[PDB]
Formats: sequence, C-alpha cells, structure tokens
Amino acid sequence: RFASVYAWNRKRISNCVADYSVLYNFAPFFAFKCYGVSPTKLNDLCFTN
Amino acid sequence: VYADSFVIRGNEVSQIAPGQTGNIADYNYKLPDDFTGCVIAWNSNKLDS
Repeated sequence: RFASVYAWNRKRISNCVADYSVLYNFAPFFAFKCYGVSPTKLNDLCFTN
Repeated sequence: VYADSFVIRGNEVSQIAPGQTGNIADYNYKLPDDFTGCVIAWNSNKLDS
C-alpha cells in the first residue's frame, strides 16, 4: 500500500550501488520528468543520500 | 517542403517536440534541435478503430 498525501512517507537510500536501468522493468512511466539532471545521465553521478 | 503522416494515439501528442520525452520522442521517433516547421493533428478514433 502507498501512504496518502495527508501523511507522506520518506525513506533514505545510501550505502549501496544503484542501477536505475532495472527501474524500466517494473512498469512504463507516464511522465518520468527529471528537472535538474539529464535522465539519460543518471548512471554516472555519485551522490550522498 | 517535406511531409510525414501517421495515425497515433492522441494522448501522447505532446511528445512531438524537439528534445521531448516518452516513447514517441525517444524510442519511436525524434526531431532535432533545428526543426523549422509545423505539426498538425486531428481526431481519428471514430474513423479508424
């Protein structure tokens, strides 16, 4: 289940290597809009959390 | 002048633009950043279904 907006959830991601290509395997994304980062170049940047 | 004609679902018409997202603008067609022309569309659900 997904918590409603009146009480939103929040989870951190860190201490792991990430691959967003498998993200395409779940479902087709309706919008998939990236504002500040090029969506194609999400696999060559190292972040904190 | 040129011409490219096709029937396609009207819920993704917004994907027809230089540097747009979605399957139409990424994996099925693309327009360059130097496009100088026009785009026309009109309803075709009833006629071809």
